[PDB]
Amino acid sequence: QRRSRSESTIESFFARGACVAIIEVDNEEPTTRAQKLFAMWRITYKDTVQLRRKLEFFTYSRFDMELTFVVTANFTNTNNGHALNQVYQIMYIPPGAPTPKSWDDYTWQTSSNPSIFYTYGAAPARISVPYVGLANAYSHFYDGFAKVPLKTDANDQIGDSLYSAMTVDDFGVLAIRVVNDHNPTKVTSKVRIYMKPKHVRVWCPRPPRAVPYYGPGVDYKDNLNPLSEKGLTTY
Amino acid sequence: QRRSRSESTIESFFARGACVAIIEVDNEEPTTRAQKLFAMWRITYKDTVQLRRKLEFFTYSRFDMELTFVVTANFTNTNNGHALNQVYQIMYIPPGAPTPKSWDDYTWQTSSNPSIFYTYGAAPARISVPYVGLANAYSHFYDGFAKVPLKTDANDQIGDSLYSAMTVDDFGVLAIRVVNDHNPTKVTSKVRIYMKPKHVRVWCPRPPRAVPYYGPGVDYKDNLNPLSEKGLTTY
Amino acid sequence: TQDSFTEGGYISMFYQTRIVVPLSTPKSMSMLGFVSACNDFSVRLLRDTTHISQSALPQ
Amino acid sequence: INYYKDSASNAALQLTIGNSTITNSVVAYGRWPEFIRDDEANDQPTEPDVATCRFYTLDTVMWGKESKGWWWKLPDALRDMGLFGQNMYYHYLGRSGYTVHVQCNASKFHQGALGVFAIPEYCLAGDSDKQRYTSYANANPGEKGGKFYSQFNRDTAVTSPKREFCPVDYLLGCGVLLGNAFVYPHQIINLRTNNSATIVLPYVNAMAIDSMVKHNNWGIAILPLSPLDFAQESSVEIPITVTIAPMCSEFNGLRNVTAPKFQ
Amino acid sequence: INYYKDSASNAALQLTIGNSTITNSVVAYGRWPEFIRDDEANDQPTEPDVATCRFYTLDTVMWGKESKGWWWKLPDALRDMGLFGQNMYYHYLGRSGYTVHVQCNASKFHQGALGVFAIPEYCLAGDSDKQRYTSYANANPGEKGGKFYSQFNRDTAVTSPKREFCPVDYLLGCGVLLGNAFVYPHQIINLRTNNSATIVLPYVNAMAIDSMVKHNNWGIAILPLSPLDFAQESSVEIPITVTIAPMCSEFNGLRNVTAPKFQ
Amino acid sequence: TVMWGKESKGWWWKLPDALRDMGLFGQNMYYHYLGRSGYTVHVQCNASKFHQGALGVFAIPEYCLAGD
Amino acid sequence: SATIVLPYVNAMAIDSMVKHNNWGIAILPLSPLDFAQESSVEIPITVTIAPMCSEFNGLRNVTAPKFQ
Ligand SMILES: CCO/N=C/c1ccc(OCC[C@@H](C)CCN2CCN(c3ccncc3)C2=O)cc1
Ligand SMILES: CCO/N=C/c1ccc(OCC[C@@H](C)CCN2CCN(c3ccncc3)C2=O)cc1
Ligand SMILES: N[C@@H](CCC(=O)N[C@@H](CS)C(=O)NCC(=O)O)C(=O)O
Repeated sequence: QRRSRSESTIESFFARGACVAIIEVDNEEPTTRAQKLFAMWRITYKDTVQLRRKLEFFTYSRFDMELTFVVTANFTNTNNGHALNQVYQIMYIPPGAPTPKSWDDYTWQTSSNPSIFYTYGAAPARISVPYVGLANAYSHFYDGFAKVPLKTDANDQIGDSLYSAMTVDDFGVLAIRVVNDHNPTKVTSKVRIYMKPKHVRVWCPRPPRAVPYYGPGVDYKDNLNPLSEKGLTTY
Repeated sequence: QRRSRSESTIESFFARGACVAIIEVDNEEPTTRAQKLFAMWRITYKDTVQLRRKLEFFTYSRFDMELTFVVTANFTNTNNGHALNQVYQIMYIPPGAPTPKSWDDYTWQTSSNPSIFYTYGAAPARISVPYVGLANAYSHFYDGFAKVPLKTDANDQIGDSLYSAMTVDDFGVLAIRVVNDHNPTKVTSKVRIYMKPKHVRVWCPRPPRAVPYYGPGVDYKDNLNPLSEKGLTTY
Repeated sequence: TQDSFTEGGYISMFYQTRIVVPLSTPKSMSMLGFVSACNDFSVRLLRDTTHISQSALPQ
Repeated sequence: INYYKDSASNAALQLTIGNSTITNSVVAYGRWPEFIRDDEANDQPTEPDVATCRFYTLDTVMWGKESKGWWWKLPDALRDMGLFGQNMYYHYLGRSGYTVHVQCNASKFHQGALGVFAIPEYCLAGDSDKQRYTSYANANPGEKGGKFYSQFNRDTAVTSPKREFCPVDYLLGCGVLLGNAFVYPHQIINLRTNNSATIVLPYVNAMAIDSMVKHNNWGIAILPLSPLDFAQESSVEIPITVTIAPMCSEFNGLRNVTAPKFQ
Repeated sequence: INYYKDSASNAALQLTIGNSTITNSVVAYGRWPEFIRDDEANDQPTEPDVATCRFYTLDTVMWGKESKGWWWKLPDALRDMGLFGQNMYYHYLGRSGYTVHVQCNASKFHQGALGVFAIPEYCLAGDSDKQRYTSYANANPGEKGGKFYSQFNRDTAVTSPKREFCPVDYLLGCGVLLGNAFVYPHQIINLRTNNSATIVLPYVNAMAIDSMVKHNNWGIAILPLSPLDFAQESSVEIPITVTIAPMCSEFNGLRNVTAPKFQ
Repeated sequence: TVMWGKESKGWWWKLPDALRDMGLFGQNMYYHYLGRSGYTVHVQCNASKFHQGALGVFAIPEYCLAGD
Repeated sequence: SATIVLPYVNAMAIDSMVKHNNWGIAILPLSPLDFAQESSVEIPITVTIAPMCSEFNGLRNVTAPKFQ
């Protein structure tokens, strides 16, 4: 036979689970000072760089998503007894929905918002999501603004907006809490989120990133000397 | 193609599990004073507000139900040893059936009443129930009384009844206990109940609630200024 | 939700000629407004509302 | 494939009625009143044809600048109207539809607007901290009806509580904004265009037939959407009249007469 | 066998245009500009035929030994070109393709090479520690365009930051090596072979039609791949000219005129 | 809008002169050497039943006026 | 209210719009305005115009007439 290009397809190139978020949640006795009883994470893939760099090969994309959650817990001390198995609640809050202000407020009723209840020690949680883009395709790069200043504006701040930003709040957030009450001993936990694109279509290929990322945009600050030395007539 | 209304259907609108009850049960050495060894909860959806508000969009409804139970346990102290995995018993008591007076009385034999035995650390429990309404549809709103006073009544209390109430005891109760004997260390636990309507039909739409609920009825006490200020000729 | 990237537009009203009344007639009047959706209206992505809240569970 | 046996386990002009005549109409939910069908019942019903299906006129009310609204309950308002009330009190079970006609006439120099709403299972709020403590007598005023208020006046009596409703105009007396009340069957009387309103209400309930004494099936609410005015006069008052005609009425469960204690 | 209902759960020469004439071409992605089809829309569009689809010539620039490059944004560069700009500012939604012609003439004793690149969604980097802080005015220079630099000059102002781009020639102003810029649609002008370049750009965007004021669809970058030289002269300068013709332009959403504040 | 009273004597306008600064019509008028168009004219004036009066509206081709 | 529809009238099929006006509109009070027995009466009059079937030719730089 002859060599094939089965593994160079777009689907195969993105058929891997890539970490996109590490989130910390703690269980302990509530106190006046700041605590990590519940956490909120803004959904995106730009926190990490590997999946971001792989996706930025193209200007436009359209795909469904698969999310997997891995939870790891540990103690902090030894003289405050032990704890029983904990249950974690993960809730998806789309834009416009109320956001929690405490680990036990009414917002956790999740009457309409989807939620996942995970029991520690079981298999990592998993879900799937379809394409939820307002337009016909996701826009990795956007060359424009959300507002245009006008001569008749009273002040310059009316039309001021960040460059290369479509919407301030996009795709909602994920809120993670520990449903169990506090044991006499504090327990810390980390949730790792892994993302896998599926049914992927792409448009307008672009050259890959060559210098370290700096912010959500295309800005560069340091390490602008990627290539190394080599002789002109040296093999 | 053209935009569809798949997600605006009645079934989709109610295709979510909503919390309706948080119940506390404790395991410890029995004593003369009051304790929480076993608990009884009266079945209803008016304890919470999100599902209540969603359902009150219509005057009449007819649906089956799906119930899910999530259990979370914890310790209270550290110097009284530990405990082994516990088993929880949940029993449905319809109207007219005997009710328990202790955590270990004969009523728990559940010869005819259905019961669920749940082992801690397993998947959340789940069951389904059909439409069990005496009439042809559930009545969210009832404008009437259960008794009518008469001129020939000896006293005024014979015909006195609460307004907008059909039956005092409706749909029975749920009794939750810990089957295990008491360990030297107290263990607390909370059971959260989530309800999902299925095969839903509705009649007579009504405007939604605009002020905070106050009691099982339509009474309002405080926070009667919902709308905010805005200029007449201000965009 | 409020967002400049999905702004819809503006609605305004003005007088064309004016209100004219005869004698022995009220010079002030009231107007009412209504809104509705057409048959080509669709929604997506069910989510919870911010118009209802709760502070304490029934005891 | 479904495994369990139970389905629940499965994964998801002149109008003349009887001897009465009145000289466009609105049909609630597009359903005309009709009698019970043979495929739904629970004895021989009693079905008066003309002795009860006719127009009865209630007491006239007065609309001025400070009026806030009025409300009535059906079939409560007709409990003392000819043989209809006698049949209502002589039978355990009753059923009926209604035709409601609201009359209010003015001149071309007047201005105003009335909104009439028919509400199924119209439940009103109380006037005390206690919940669902309203009395039967206060909840069934009769043909006189009740009135709305612009503010919530909590009852301060502790010895002899009034046990009465305290409806609020802008909350429709039930905690919902008035602007959405148009979701219910409704009519608008604008003095510059028309002078009357008509509505037809079929029988609506979770049961085919139910008692008429302890349960009211319909509520009628009339509110001034725009204040009344006339030329430049300080005070203006005009009459408003209501007429109601039962339609397709059935009764069952004959026995001795019921005598409720109204105060 | 698929169990879940949702699919997501499933496991994976002379060219004449209008009244203008210019005397091989490159078509981007092998797609000619075209109008919107009936199977994709969101009112009656306005589609000028000859009043806007014609060649407009920008300001000439000068290329010397120390020149590093130039860049322009479309449709920004044509905001003040005849009726095209008026239609752009009088409508909420716009769409169009482009034809770009670059002219540069020299003698047989000159030498050099220019690379012209058309980039969709061409985003440039800032000149400050703050991220995405560039201003609208600085990001839309107009027909004058901008220039590239050989080094990153961080802005030291703290009171009145400039809020301007700082493109780098060998990074293409976006953090990618220039050598790979040929992945985009491109042309090469070599003085020993040719003296002009032509490119045709269709409308590219995630939406069928979008606003032209707050979003730029295309970017044009011209860079000297080889330095300019002539005989043994110390200083050499030659002119470079750019002409752009809109093609198949549509507008929708007529209303009062927009007046952006450019400084 | 204009105002009509007891001492008003009349008003006149010229077309296409009156529309020289109306949206893109004026821009096309000033960007082209030759132009052509028809017109639809609508005159609005509302009063009560107790008012009285009469207005005459005339469309005149090649309407030339006298000097002073 | 009043409505009129005016077609294009001229000795030539197409002509310049800047130096030549094709139509004139004249509004005159045939009868004086009055109301009850009031001494002074004023009411508004409004005019709306819609171009129809407009053609342009001869594209070139923009004309800027000097109006005062
Ligand atoms: C019960 C909890 O389960 N709910 C989970 C869930 C997960 C993901 C959901 O969608 C989040 C958005 C994703 C489809 C990925 C969004 N992408 C695609 C394009 N994009 C992006 C980001 C920054 N710049 C350009 C594009 C993104 O970040 C919705 C719900
Ligand atoms: C072994 C334990 O499993 N048994 C569980 C079980 C669960 C639910 C059961 O039915 C309880 C009644 C439900 C069908 C919901 C009753 N609803 C519907 C109408 N409604 C209501 C409440 C207040 N005002 C109006 C209507 C309700 O509260 C019966 C047994
Ligand atoms: N923080 C309160 C209890 C909070 C509570 O019960 N909140 C209700 C509504 S106000 C709820 O929805 N809780 C969700 C949950 O935490 O499971 C307390 O213990 O004093």
